[PDB]
Amino acid sequence: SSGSSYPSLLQCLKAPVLSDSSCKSSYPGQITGNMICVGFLEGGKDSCQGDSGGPVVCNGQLQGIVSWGYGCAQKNKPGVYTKVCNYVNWIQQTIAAN
Amino acid sequence: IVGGYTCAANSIPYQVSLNSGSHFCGGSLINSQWVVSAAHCYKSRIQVRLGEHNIDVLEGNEQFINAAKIITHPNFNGNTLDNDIMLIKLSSPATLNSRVATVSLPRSCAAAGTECLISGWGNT
Ligand SMILES: [Ca+2]
Repeated sequence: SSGSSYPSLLQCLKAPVLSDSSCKSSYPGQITGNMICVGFLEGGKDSCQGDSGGPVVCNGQLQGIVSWGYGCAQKNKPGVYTKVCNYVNWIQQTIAAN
Repeated sequence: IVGGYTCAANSIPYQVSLNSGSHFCGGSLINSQWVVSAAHCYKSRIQVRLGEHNIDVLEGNEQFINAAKIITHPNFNGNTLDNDIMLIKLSSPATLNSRVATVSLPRSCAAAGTECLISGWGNT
């Protein structure tokens, strides 16, 4: 159930992976190698609270997990996503042993 | 999702809703027993809702399966959200069909400028 503020219907957004230099300069001191920025530096389109954990899928492959940002859809504050291409071995080995 | 559009119903068949009374986070089905999500979505008990489009209305494609295991990345940092990843084991395997399906893990990292699809029931 969607409660007070979430939508009932699943929402979709097309967005590009951003360069690491754009990501680090958007969020100085806060970006690790396990994070990727996806979205628009001009703001307006972004993920938001309630989206965390959900997918960023590029060319049929899960590349991002909705993680955090400053606000939502803010200028120069694109979404920051967990970088899935760092974790295939963690995922496969954890699944294989559990 | 701010500034998006409504997905075609069940056109994102790997998308799940994490529910503890109400929707609070998303996830992605990567095999019939396992959902990958974010570690800061951790709760001690989680119901995974697959096959959803309208999370408030029973449509007939839903599968509601309680989590049997919830595993956060051991190096998750709750202050910086580094290693913000989590795996949820379903207590019984989801039935895979045209509306409930898995998404492939990446075979390499995506290049800057690659266009991707983001989805969820977050604030619009
Ligand atoms: Ca429903």
